[PDB]
Amino acid sequence: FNDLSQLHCSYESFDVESGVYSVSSFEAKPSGSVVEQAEGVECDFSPLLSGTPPQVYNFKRLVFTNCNYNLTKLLSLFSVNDFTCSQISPAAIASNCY
Amino acid sequence: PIDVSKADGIIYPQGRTYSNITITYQGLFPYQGDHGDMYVYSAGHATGTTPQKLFVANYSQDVKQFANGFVVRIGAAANSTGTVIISPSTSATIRKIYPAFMLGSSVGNFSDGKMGRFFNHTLVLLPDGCGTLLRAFYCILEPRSGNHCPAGNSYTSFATYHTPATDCSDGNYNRNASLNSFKEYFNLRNCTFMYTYNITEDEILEWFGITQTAQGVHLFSSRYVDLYGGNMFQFATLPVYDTIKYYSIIPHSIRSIQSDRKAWAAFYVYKLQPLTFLLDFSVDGYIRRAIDCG
Amino acid sequence: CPKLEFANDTKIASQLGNCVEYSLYGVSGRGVFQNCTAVGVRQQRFVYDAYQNLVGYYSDDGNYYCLRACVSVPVSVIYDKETKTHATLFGSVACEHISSTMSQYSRSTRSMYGPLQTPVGCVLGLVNSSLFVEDCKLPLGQSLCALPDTPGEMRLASIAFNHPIQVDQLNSSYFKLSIPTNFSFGVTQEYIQTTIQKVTVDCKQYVCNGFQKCEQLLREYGQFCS
Amino acid sequence: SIPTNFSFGVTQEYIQTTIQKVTVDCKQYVCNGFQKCEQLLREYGQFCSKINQALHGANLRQDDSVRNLFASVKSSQSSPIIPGFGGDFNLTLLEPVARSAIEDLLFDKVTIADPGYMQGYDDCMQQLICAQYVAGYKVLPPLMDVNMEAAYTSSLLGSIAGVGWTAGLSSFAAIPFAQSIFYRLNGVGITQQVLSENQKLIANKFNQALGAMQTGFTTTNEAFQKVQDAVNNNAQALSKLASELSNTFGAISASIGDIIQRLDPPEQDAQIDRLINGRLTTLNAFVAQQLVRSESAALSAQLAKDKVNECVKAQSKRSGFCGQGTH
Amino acid sequence: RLTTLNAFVAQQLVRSESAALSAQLAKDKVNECVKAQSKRSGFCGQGTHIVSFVVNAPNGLYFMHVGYYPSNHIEVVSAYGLCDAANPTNCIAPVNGYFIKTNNEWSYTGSSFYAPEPITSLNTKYVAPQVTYQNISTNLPP
Amino acid sequence: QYVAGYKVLPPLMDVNMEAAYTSSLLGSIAGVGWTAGLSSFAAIPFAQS
Amino acid sequence: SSTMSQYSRSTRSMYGPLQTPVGCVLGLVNSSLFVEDCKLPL
Ligand SMILES: *[C@@H]1O[C@H](CO)[C@@H](O)[C@H](O)[C@H]1NC(C)=O
Ligand SMILES: *[C@@H]1O[C@H](CO)[C@@H](O)[C@H](O)[C@H]1NC(C)=O
Ligand SMILES: *[C@@H]1O[C@H](CO)[C@@H](O)[C@H](O)[C@H]1NC(C)=O
Ligand SMILES: *[C@@H]1O[C@H](CO)[C@@H](O)[C@H](O)[C@H]1NC(C)=O
Ligand SMILES: *[C@@H]1O[C@H](CO)[C@@H](O)[C@H](O)[C@H]1NC(C)=O
Ligand SMILES: *[C@@H]1O[C@H](CO)[C@@H](O)[C@H](O)[C@H]1NC(C)=O
Ligand SMILES: *[C@@H]1O[C@H](CO)[C@@H](O)[C@H](O)[C@H]1NC(C)=O
Ligand SMILES: *[C@@H]1O[C@H](CO)[C@@H](O)[C@H](O)[C@H]1NC(C)=O
Ligand SMILES: *[C@@H]1O[C@H](CO)[C@@H](O)[C@H](O)[C@H]1NC(C)=O
Repeated sequence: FNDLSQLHCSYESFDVESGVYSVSSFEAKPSGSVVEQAEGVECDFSPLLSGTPPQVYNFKRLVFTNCNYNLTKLLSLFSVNDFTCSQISPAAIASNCY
Repeated sequence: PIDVSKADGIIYPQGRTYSNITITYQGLFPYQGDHGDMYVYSAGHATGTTPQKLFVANYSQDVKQFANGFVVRIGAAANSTGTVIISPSTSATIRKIYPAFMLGSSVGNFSDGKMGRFFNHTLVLLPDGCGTLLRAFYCILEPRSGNHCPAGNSYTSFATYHTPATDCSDGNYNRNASLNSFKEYFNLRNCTFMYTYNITEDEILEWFGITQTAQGVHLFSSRYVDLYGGNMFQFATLPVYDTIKYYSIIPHSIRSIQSDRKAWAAFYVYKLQPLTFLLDFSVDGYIRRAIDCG
Repeated sequence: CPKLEFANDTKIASQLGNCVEYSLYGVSGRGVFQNCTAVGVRQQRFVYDAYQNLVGYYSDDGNYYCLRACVSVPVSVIYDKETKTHATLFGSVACEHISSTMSQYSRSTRSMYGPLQTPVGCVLGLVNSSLFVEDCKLPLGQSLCALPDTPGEMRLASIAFNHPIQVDQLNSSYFKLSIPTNFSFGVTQEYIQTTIQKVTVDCKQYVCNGFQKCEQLLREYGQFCS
Repeated sequence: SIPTNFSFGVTQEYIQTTIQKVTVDCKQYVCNGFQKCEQLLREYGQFCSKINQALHGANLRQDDSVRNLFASVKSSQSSPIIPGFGGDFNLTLLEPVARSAIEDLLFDKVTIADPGYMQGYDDCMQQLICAQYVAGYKVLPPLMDVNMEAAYTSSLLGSIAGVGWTAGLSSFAAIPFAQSIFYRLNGVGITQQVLSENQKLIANKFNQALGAMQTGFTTTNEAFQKVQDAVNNNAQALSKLASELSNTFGAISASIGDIIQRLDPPEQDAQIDRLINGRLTTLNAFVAQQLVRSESAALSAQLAKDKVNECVKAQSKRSGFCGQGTH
Repeated sequence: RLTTLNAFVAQQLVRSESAALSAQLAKDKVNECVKAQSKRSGFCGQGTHIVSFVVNAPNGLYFMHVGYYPSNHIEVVSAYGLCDAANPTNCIAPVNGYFIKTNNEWSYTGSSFYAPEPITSLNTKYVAPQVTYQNISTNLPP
Repeated sequence: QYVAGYKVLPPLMDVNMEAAYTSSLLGSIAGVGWTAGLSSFAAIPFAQS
Repeated sequence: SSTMSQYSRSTRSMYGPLQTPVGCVLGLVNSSLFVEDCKLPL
């Protein structure tokens, strides 16, 4: 934990000898953040929010790139019974980006 | 032949590039040095100056597999002088021309039984305004019932006309001439969109590519980015709703005069198939040395 | 990506020359920025190396920026083994980072941060001392070392070079000889693992322990143990 | 049948001795300070601690091998490098005067980037090797200074200019290089007086023989290629960390921060498990590969010590020991 | 269980070639400077090795070289070879040793230690001269 | 192996020519094995050799 | 080259009389010469 237990984090030691232990654990921690790529307008997800929801064999898909998405105004107009995600997560609707 | 090691016809990568690195990359690639699907555009018949009957081919009734996209070379034979296609006794200069595209997943027979009829919504692309405009629509074609029409009597084939005295003059461009030339046979129903593009005219040869996938149709042109180099750079994305399995080229004709018949280049079309290349990107980022794996 | 309040401290110039984090709208991680001229294709803005790491970006004003990424301090710490002297070494860097802005869990300064700029970089926990020890077994990189010596702090030292007895080359027919006048008997001892312990085990006790359901199920793989 | 013309051909042999002593971290490389990773790495624990202790021990084995080969090459007595060494021999490229010219052009010719030993972070600031944190590992600066190596090379060079006359590894009676190589040519079985009526001719052919290789240092000389192949193998070793973060091995994405920022605990448990097993197996294979190269380097450095002990500081006895035919 | 036995056998195999090469080298060691006294530099013992000793051990062999190590190096004046000016072909080359001038004048010393003793034919050879040798006519060996 | 889907590589040099090397070595070891040196050839009759 | 498989391979201008001890050769010509410094062993 401190600096010396960090050395003795695998076994137990004693008093007075010579020996090199160049193993280490620290890092120069970040102190800054940038959140741009250029600019962005909002993609309209109202076409999903409006219109007739078509059948399962005729599912209607929309693609979004080079824009902005705001999930705060979208799930507020939803009533989700269940939300599962295979090898992705429901919690990543508006945090990570692709 | 098309030489990849001579940097002929390599699609630019989608969202990432390199600098002075040699590395392999998968993708959709054509075959090296093919015969292609070479077609030439010849002007219609003329007796002096007056508008007369066409002069076109049976390429209006020949089909090739879309596979995974296709690429078109423009003006490769241009800036030269060869025999006029309609007039073998005439030898004139060679000028670049641009092709019209029709796409769909169904091939059927025409009214006279000749194959080539396309069912449901069809993707139609057309250069216009002496090649300035790039009009397109994934809409429903409707042939008419008149003489020499695909749903009418005396039907033989189809093409598009051009009167450059009324179109390729100073300004004008004759109320999108080539679009109405294609609409002289056809009407549009159940339509979706109408996209135009703004491209200058010159006499420097160029590449073009067109493909489709789950995220729509994508069109790549080198006119927007690289002139002194030249690679298929992504410029257009079209909102298609299905997967296209067949492609074909609309033949184009010109209302020329008889005396000064100026021919056009024989453009080449190459199909795209899943493959891997090796790319040697220099410091500039332009595709100048690549090679196949197969 | 979703929107955010920007203010001033979100520009490349707002964090130039700093080890910061980056989120290029999906390309995220920790990066550094340096002002550079137009390298590569301008239209892409997303240029990667041979090992899939962003190396630059074309800004909106037209200034290019090399992305050499937020390389940390090159991390090392040394402890003289079980003599209570441990101190940290920073590879080939100035002492521009100090004992304030860390994280991890914690760091123990013990007694009483403090630059120990050295050829290996920036050391904390030492004190400068021009000491020359040839037979030291606690190297600190390049030619840096420490003295074993005999509730304080730890001192600096150098990996000394044993200079040979220098003899001047003579173009004349006479020459000077260097001769040892005292002799000893050094003992060089070595060990060679000529024979390993010849240990064997079978598949019915180590792998099966003689259980009958185990015994019948083991024959499905069967000749594997054989 | 004995030939009436003789030349001195040059054989170029490289043997790799010292892998760069790369070290990798349980904490920073594997985990990168992510709290679920922080609370999940410990119950794995002994695995990565065992392999990093193993690489520590292998690195120390390399270090003691380096110390032993320095003790072997440390001549007890030596001569300073003199101006105009060799007399008529224009051996300007070989002389050391900080750094020697021949190894300097070898450094330039071999595709080497600077391993940032003095302003490496500043080099990363202003403008591969800098990816040492980006992939995540740490190679130490070498055991010796470049001047420490220069002193060793100058010491052995001065020694072999004198110990090519008489056996006995204790006393030093440095011959001028001319008379030394005359006695060497007497040792290989050529009489003195033919050399003694042709000082200038043998000197000129000797100088063109010693000027042959730096003109011939190109793709044809296989030794330069095997130097570059050793360098490329070190590059592949570091690439085996660099690319393998991207190699998901059934995972989703390379960025562990994006892994944890996306995935929920009841599924990121299995995903971080997939991550940790993929990375631990890759590091196991990695440390296996360089431990194999470690005893390979041990035997190679022992053989190189024998080679500098036999046909460098003495006259050899094995037929074609270090040269093509009569070295 | 069985794949960590696969692993076990695999690393047993690795230690098997390691011990095979080790046994080859070790029997080479017990041949060279243990039975006879070879002339290799540091190949079996660090420093100028003299005598070696061999003991078994329940997992290998332990080797004990005892060898002369020098100390107290001092400067004296030696020579390379003495040939007569009138008779250049007569030269004395010291067998495994060097020259000295003390005049208790040229005498012999070994290659290891400051042990001067007068010029004897018993530890020298005759070799043809060179252009860079030494001549004298006032005091010559028999 | 082609049925198994691989190809062992053949000897890139012929059997009679390694036979020629071995014959040359049998001749050579008489020549070199009398006095140190690798230049010339010193073929003693093998009885005397 | 009649009964082949896989995808593609081509040949430049002229199946010559190339029956060698290794087998049969395509793309060479019959010439028995001496190479004492061969670097690319066929
Ligand atoms: C690009 O790579 C070549 C090949 O090594 C090299 O010679 C050239 O210097 C590189 N370009 C730059 C700008 O360094
Ligand atoms: C251009 O074509 C469109 C068909 O999409 C047509 O409606 C329009 O009238 C044409 N332009 C002119 C100037 O007529
Ligand atoms: C367009 O075509 C679709 C496909 O059958 C059809 O459902 C739709 O009614 C059509 N739209 C019209 C005729 O306006
Ligand atoms: C299209 O090009 C013409 C060329 O004169 C230009 O006048 C016009 O502004 C352009 N339009 C667009 C939208 O770029
Ligand atoms: C350490 O002290 C010595 C002697 O005073 C001095 O020469 C040297 O510059 C000091 N080291 C540094 C980094 O200043
Ligand atoms: C040689 O050195 C050792 C080292 O301690 C010393 O004990 C011994 O007396 C020395 N012998 C002579 C003759 O100086
Ligand atoms: C040996 O051959 C070389 C190369 O042709 C030539 O320059 C030299 O003069 C020759 N020497 C003798 C002694 O024939
Ligand atoms: C010695 O060699 C160097 C490098 O080839 C050359 O520059 C120099 O002029 C040479 N000197 C003599 C005296 O030949
Ligand atoms: C080349 O021609 C000679 C003479 O006819 C013949 O002996 C030899 O077998 C030929 N080689 C090949 C490969 O056919």
